Amino acid sequence: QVQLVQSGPDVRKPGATVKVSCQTSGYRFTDYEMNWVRQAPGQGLEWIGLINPHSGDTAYAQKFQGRVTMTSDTSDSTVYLELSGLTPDDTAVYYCARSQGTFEVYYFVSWGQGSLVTVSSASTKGPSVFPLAPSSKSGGTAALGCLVKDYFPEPVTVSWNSGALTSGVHTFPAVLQSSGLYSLSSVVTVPSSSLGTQTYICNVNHKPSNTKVDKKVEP
Amino acid sequence: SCERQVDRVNLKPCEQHIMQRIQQRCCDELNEMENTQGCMCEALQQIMENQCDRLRQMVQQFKRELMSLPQQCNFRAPQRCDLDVSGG
Amino acid sequence: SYVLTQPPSMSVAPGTTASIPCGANNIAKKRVHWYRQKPGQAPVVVVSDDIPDRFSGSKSGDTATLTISRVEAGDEGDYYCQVWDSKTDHVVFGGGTKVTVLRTVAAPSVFIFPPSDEQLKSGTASVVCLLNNFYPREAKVQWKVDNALQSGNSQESVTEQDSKDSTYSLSSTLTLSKADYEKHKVYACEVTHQGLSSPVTKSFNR
Repeated sequence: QVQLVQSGPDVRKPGATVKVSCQTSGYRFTDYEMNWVRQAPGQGLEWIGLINPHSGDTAYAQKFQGRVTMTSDTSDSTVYLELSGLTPDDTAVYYCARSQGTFEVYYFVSWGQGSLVTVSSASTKGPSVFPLAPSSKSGGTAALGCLVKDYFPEPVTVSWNSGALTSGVHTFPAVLQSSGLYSLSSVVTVPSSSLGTQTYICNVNHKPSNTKVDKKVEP
Repeated sequence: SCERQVDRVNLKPCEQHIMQRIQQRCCDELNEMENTQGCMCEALQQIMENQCDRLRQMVQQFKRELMSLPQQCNFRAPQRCDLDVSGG
Repeated sequence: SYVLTQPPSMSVAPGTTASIPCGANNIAKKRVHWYRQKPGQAPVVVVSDDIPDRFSGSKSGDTATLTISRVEAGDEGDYYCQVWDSKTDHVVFGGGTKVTVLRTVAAPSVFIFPPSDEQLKSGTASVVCLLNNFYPREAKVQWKVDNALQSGNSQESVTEQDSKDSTYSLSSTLTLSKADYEKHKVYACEVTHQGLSSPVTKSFNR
């Protein structure tokens, strides 16, 4: 089971330096080269560079030459990405990919979870969770959800009943408010007989500012 | 560098392996120097350059055996290696 | 500077065959691998260059094409073609190709949510209207308080196509202060969609 685990989302000021980690397990380290790929919030995949833990050789893209530094630590089987001189265009989710191939074949088989680093001079603000109470009854099914508002930066994760409720869940993409703070709403459709089921919980998590809120929804 | 140390190593015993399968001397020369699964791409590319440069249906058979050369010498095959250069 | 060109988007009828081109200079000589990335997830390789599946690669001539046999609802997402350039020792990714599975028209399941009393303690009040499962994506939401149309106080976001239902969802939130919310206590949201003969409106009076 090849597992690639990355660091949490990071917020760095413009012009600063960010370091992204990629923990590897399940396969023999220093036996397969590893690559870093970044993806803008709405754009496609972009290759950053390459690292070989066995030799320490680093192959970077022409665009990123001089700004990116890659290090590997065989003691803990990790690969690090370090981007210097952060510009506002660098805000993106950064993926680490394990490469399996010999000679001409070169492809990625075990992508990482990704790290959403946000380059901004603003201060992180925690979200506020307000329940959306369902109604009793057209009136097909019985939809309900949570509302997280006034949060920054982007990365926020919403799960229902600690992952028990995954059918009918709709976590809408965040929308930019007039104040400059992100806000999204997550909704779920459940059978009208809500008395039989135990409870429904927002289980929101904002890794910046360490905001973890579990809120129930009731009429 | 890889190209600096490729001159010191005499790859000629490794080039002798052509048509032998289509000994340990090749791996004995291959260990030196600083070939910790590195610069093997240069060494493998040099063998292709020396014997049957470019692409005859017999260099293709030689290509397959070259890729297996690290395995029989207790080494991992290069991850990024382009044995064939068309040049046009 | 090896450039891989991919179509920005593609729409494929369900049950048919799909072909996503990937065009570079002499891409046949190179090794082409295709990755499928679901929204909010890391990309997953569907075909690679060394059990049969619906995904396959031909790689003939200047363009390499990925074929998905019997396109189903779960095939939606962004597909990327990647190769390893030898003349520059660079890994290059193609442009995003958003694949959308065609579907029949579906009427939205409109839902209206009054502001929570916990939010009422604060200074702002939010009214949310939910459209659960509708197709196509095109839909317009109009916010009316009492009977006057509200403009500039509502913003909406739309989800991508569902993996199973191949449908979209839209949520329009109405942000108002606690002196606007107390007045105009008749809140109504009206929506119009191609799957609805007449606009459907839902309202609450509290």
